[PDB]
Amino acid sequence: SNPCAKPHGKKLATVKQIAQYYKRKAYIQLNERGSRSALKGDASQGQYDRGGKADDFKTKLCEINEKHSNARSNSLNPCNGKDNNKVRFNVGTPWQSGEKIATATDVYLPPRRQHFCTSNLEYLINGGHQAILNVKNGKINHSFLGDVLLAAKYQAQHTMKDYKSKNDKEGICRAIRYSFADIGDIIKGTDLWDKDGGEIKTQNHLVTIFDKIKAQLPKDIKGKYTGTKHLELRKDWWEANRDQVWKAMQCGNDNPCSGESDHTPLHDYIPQRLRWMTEWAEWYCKEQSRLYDKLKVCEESGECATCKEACEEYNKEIKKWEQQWDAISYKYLMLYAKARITAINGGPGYYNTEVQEEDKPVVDFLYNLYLQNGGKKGPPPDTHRVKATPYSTAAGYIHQEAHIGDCQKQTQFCKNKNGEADPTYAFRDKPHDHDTACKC
Amino acid sequence: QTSVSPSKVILPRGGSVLVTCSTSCDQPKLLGIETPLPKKELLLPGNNRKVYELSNVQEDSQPMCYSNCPDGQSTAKTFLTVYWTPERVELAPLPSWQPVGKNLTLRCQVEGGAPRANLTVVLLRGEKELKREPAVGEPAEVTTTVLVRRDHHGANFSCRTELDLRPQGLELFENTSAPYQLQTFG
Ligand SMILES: O=P(O)(O)O[C@H]1[C@@H](OP(=O)(O)O)[C@@H](OP(=O)(O)O)[C@@H](OP(=O)(O)O)[C@@H](OP(=O)(O)O)[C@H]1OP(=O)(O)O
Ligand SMILES: *[C@@H]1O[C@H](CO)[C@@H](O[C@@H]2O[C@H](CO)[C@@H](O)[C@H](O)[C@H]2NC(C)=O)[C@H](O)[C@H]1NC(C)=O
Ligand SMILES: *[C@@H]1O[C@H](CO)[C@@H](O)[C@H](O)[C@H]1NC(C)=O
Ligand SMILES: *[C@@H]1O[C@H](CO)[C@@H](O)[C@H](O)[C@H]1NC(C)=O
Repeated sequence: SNPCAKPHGKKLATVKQIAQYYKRKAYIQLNERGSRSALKGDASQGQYDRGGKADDFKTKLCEINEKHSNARSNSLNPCNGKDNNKVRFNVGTPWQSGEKIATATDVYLPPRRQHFCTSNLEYLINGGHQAILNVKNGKINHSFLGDVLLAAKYQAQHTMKDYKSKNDKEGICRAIRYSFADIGDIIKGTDLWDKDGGEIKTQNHLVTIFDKIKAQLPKDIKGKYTGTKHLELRKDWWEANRDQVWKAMQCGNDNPCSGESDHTPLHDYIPQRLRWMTEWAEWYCKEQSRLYDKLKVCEESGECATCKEACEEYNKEIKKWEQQWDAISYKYLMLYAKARITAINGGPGYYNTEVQEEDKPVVDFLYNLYLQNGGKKGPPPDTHRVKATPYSTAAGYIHQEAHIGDCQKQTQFCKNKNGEADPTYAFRDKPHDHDTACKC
Repeated sequence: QTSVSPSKVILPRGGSVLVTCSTSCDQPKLLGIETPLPKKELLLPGNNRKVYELSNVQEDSQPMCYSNCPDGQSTAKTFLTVYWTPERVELAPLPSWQPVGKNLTLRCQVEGGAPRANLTVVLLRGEKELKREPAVGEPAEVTTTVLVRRDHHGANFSCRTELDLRPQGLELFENTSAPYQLQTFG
């Protein structure tokens, strides 16, 4: 059972079950707008200024390279200049945050996301070069999918090449699923890392490219899309092309990754903030394990000096992560409260919650997560009066969805079992089995 | 000195709202909220910021965020605007059988419904509007005169209310009365 949830007998609804609810809503929308045939691209029907043969996308998709692109030649390949020092999958890599990273508050950037193979997408429009915009009529969509498939293939292959322990087949797939979803948010325009200049340019190009895609849509289809940034169009483009993008990410893998729904992941239906929060807990547990392993020298005052420095190194480093976890917890707490209040008020149409534009799908996801876990919907009885949960906290969410297997002894993400902290607390000053050991 | 988010709220009655009282000071002596509404304070690390969940909002309230600061005591207000559909939408009892040529008065009484500036009352013969006026007074009375004709035999007359909350991004809340089926003779 959940060690961070108050005693409950409610019928549990997992995040994946909500992601499937959003998967169903995504294809219902695309089919009702009848834009699938017009939005689904065929990269073999595109034009590629870098030299690559278009047909390769049909005949030998896993053989495509930097030549099968419309990116400026200075962008040598999608992974060019990304993670030179190779820190991405290093156990203790710090997660950057603040106003310099995201508009949305209390966002922690995954190093895997920081060093992402999207260089081709960044250099599609750069200093005069705009090959993607100069392609023959009716090929912009097809040529765009080519660069998206190339960025996806290179991102997955970069992961297979530099992942910590190649034998961890599940770990590689976990990162490939996160990368797939992150590609989706970049394409959809919902990516949180919006303060980075290169990422700003990538998004500016995506709008310019979608200005042309929309212009080449049929009269009846074109009218169903409104918005300067083409957010609804980009949402439907992703739904129409995400299956191809996923298959491109299996290229060169001796151990291909499974898709839990229709042979594709559900992750790209979970909002980015929640996904990144899950990844944070998983990569903290790796660091907690590394720091716990340094206390092996403390097998026993005296000659326990090597233990005293190991106990304090554990303390100073764990508290560095706890500060990030607190900001993550207190933001999630606010967002869940907003979602629960929306449900108490009767959901959308009955109540418009005050929240950052970036957190609207997060409040919406947690709203359905609340309702499906036993939460009471509908407006209060006084609205239409006639005359005569385990996911309530970020700690509870983590124990339900995140891989915490790497955390040694200190595993509980909440200070208290349901509501001085517990000895099994993840962010404790020292491990509970090393209490007498650290006090030599 | 004292700030409040949101500054203006539109919510259904009996509903809840999340209010954040904040101050310009770092370490204030006093920080709270004056309201007779049931409140649950959400525990946060901030000592100059306090989050409150206000429940059972039955009527228009002005919860006052207060803060005693070294520079001086300051107050901030949020404007809660409550909404609810009419409690009673009904046409005045009228006998079904009416003779051809009669000057028939249809009276509809509308009990409640707020905000009144967004509530309008409609009198219809089937789906055709006869009289549409904004709901004024308690109870709001809408009247129309129909000259009874042979053609209206079997026709259904109804009273409808429209609480249009779409300008502030909500739904248009519709309500219909019990229909009156006219039966003609002569
Ligand atoms: O075509 P409209 O410009 O809408 O004219 C209407 C129409 O009747 P006519 O088609 O005979 O002109 C109405 O009747 P309906 O089409 O809605 O059935 C109405 O009658 P109501 O009393 O049913 O609202 C009324 O006709 P009347 O004088 O018979 O009441 C009036 O036509 P007038 O210009 O002749 O007044
Ligand atoms: C009730 O009706 C009034 C009038 O239509 C609405 O007021 C408008 O609201 C929009 C958005 O807030 C403003 O941009 C307009 O300037 C307002 N017009 C006037 C004349 O005041 C009001 O929002 C409606 N109430 C609700 C709850 O939707
Ligand atoms: C008004 O409409 C709502 C929603 O359809 C309904 O719940 C309520 O009972 C209705 N009230 C009256 C007075 O008809
Ligand atoms: C009036 O309503 C009744 C049902 O209450 C229906 O049988 C009848 O057809 C309606 N009259 C007209 C003119 O549609």
